[PDB]
Amino acid sequence: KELIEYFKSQMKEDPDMASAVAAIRTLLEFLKRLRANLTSAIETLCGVDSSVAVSSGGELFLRFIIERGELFLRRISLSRNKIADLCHTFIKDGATILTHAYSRVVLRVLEAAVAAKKRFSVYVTESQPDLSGKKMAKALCHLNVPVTVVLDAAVGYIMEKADLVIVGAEGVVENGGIINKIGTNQMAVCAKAQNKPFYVVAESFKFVRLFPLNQQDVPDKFKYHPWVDYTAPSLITLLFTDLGVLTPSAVSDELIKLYL
Amino acid sequence: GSELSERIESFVETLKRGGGPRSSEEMARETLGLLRQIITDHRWSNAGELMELIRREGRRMTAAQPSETTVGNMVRRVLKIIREEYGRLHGHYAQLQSNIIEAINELLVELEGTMENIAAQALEHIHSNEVIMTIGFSRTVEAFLKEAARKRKFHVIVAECAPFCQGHEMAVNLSKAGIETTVMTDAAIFAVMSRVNKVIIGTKTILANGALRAVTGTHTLALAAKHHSTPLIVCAPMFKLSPQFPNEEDSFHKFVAPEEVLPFTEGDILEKVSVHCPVFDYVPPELITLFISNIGGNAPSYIYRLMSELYHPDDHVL
Amino acid sequence: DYGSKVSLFSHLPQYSRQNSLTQFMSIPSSVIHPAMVRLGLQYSQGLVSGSNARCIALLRALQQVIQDYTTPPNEELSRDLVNKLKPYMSFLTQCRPLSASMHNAIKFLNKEITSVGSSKREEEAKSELRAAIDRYVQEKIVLAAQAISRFAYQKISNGDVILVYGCSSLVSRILQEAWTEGRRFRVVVVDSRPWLEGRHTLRSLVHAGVPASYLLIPAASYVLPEVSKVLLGAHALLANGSVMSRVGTAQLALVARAHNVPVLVCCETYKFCERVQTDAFVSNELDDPDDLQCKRGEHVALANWQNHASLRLLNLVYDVTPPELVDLVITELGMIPCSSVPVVAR
Repeated sequence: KELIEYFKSQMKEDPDMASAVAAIRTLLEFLKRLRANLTSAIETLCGVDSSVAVSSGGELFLRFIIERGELFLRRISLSRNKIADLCHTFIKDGATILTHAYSRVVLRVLEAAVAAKKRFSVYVTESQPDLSGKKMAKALCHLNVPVTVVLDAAVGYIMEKADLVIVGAEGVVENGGIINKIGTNQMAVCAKAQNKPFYVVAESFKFVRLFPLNQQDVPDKFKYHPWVDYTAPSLITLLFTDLGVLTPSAVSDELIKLYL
Repeated sequence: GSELSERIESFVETLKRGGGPRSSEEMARETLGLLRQIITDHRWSNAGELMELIRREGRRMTAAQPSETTVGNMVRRVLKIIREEYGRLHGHYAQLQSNIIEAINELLVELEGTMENIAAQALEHIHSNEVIMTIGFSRTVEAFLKEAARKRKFHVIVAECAPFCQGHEMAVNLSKAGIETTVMTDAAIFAVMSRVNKVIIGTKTILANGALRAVTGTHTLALAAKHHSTPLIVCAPMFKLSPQFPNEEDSFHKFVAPEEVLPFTEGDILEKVSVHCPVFDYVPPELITLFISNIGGNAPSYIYRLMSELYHPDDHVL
Repeated sequence: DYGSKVSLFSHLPQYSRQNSLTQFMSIPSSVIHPAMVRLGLQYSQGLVSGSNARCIALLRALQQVIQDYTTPPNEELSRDLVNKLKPYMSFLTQCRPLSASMHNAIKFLNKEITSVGSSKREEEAKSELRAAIDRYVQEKIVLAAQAISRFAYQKISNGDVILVYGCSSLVSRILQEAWTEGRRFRVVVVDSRPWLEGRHTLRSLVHAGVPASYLLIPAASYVLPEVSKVLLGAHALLANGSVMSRVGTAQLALVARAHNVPVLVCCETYKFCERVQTDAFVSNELDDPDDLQCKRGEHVALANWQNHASLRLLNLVYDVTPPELVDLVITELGMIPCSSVPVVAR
């Protein structure tokens, strides 16, 4: 299209951002050079990059919005630091961390914990569909952390050796659940069956107007061998966002206040 | 002032050494009076100076003893009141103090009569010939139970505490009320958890996720209640609300001398045996049914709504 | 009271359908307005049973009374209207216990009356009172139902199997609107003795072309595995998040949870109550025990149940539903979790 070149260039240039961040950059960089065309750009960006984060970021930008556009990304730049500072406290010395996929937010949380003079072990899931657990392990090993990689089928075998579970989230729904990698629901079920804490770390621009009841309520445009799944809010212990620590039952009020 | 400094030092020393007043309401009243005295006889012109002085004093008092939370709650409420008064007067640097004194008086008159409001709801929750199970000594729970005994007759089961048998005083106080109570050891909590229809217990503080920090052994009672599906309802005042999460502080259960558990005259084996005597336990919010407050019974999932209006989020760190 | 009640329900009244109190009343009633006595007779006879229908009838009777009301000399309308309406409410409660909707309506009417200006003319007071009542009825029933139906339409897909219980004017409207929009599905109707109110909605669905099935509540476990979604109505919303509805609802939700079936509850914002309840014993309504008699075979087993001193008949009507068994609650403002109704209601 007329913006896919910018989208691909932005994805290639800097690796720190996310798909939603890249969509936001494309949007406010094309803003200078309106509702209908902005909505069309958001729709085509979501069609090219099938992820709820891109749609959430585009909708939040459209609601928030030239002088007012800088505040959104200036805030979300330090939102990750705020979330890491809030979340690094909950890690104790000698604990075992169980991660599933590769996400920069939990990497920042773990690096803040290790900078706070703490020692812990990390278990990562290899992420069979697209190998990302190996990438996360290779990016975390040079932090002087004893990180090991396990199989997707070994989640239920290492559950008894883990003290707490920390995973990311690509989107938060009204009832308080999350939309994460396909192998996240089984990990949450296993953690619940063994009374293991389940901590979810996510930002504020990943809120969607979705109220799924099961795995069939997720829209087909987001799952596409599905790529994502739905996690019940009853299997989540706590949520760490830039708006402070939130209980699963308190996500609905914050979503209502944020105006999706 | 010299009097202010000496009063602050005396309060800090008496809180750190062995604690102040036994009842939480008296501690809250003393803290509010100390904060009002600090606000009144001090030199300041901008609200920021008063806010930072109050924050420093609250930090010192909290560092004196982390087990208690009433002082921190009072400091947070005073800071929220000061912020709201500044916002009202600005949205004012010489008459705002009168507003602080008026608001402190309003908080005091709302606070000291909390027990009457808590006990005015015993009829709807206690019925005739209903077994009630409780553990420890709680003034609020005692007032809740003794207020409904005039109209209805029921049975109360009291569980003692192994380190300090403070439940026997509650048992005898309820027995001298025409209530027909009974007492037993801590090892029979699950054994008699069959004919109990309702469980009412107190707490020291309420966490930000609806969790509780009650006396030791309450976790077992909550687990037994969940296993037998008997509802567990806790009546606590509004000043026991702490806007904090259990972030692995490891100071949740304060430890005392092992003399209460194992006598010093045991012999030479004391050099090898390691004895721990915790006094508090952690109760997850999933084992709580209802929370009695001055605004009526609230679900354990409604604590964040009260926290959003009680304490400013910028003062959560203090 | 009629008959002998059980020990657990000795604090609740138990009336009879034939013990009408209009016999000891003047035919041209003057102490009680004819509209109120007619409404009480209809309530006792069971002519009106819907939760919204009773409130609509009560508000219509109140409007009729206000229309033909004159102000007493040297007495303000706002200071005496409530005192005059109080005996009417007491008589209506004596005829049949009120519901949450009626309580909310009378509370709103009292608030409106107390706010009437003293200098306002009596005819103006009556006209504005009638207009306010009509606007309240509109915005609280016919504007809320459309929003609830629109919100629930997004949760209905082709091939779904929806299970309903009892009779509800809101669930039926949602189902008919969904069928008219273009959705293709089938409904399951569950009934319980002795009201058997689900036959009304079964007939309504049949005449609308929507396929339906009929079975009793003891056999709900046999049909739940093939049921995709469960739609239930609500009579009142409590302050602790629990839902008060027909007595056959809590066990249905429990069995649905045991079968891993989502449970949806639809209710309006005007049915919220500032009350906390845990069991159906502290607050309930007892109906006529004689309705439990059944014509099975050639005789009735409970024809002379009163002749036995140790025989008791219990006729629970309402019950409470814990929030743990409710997944989604749909109101007129949007879809919300069951554990978040006090935030939006107040």
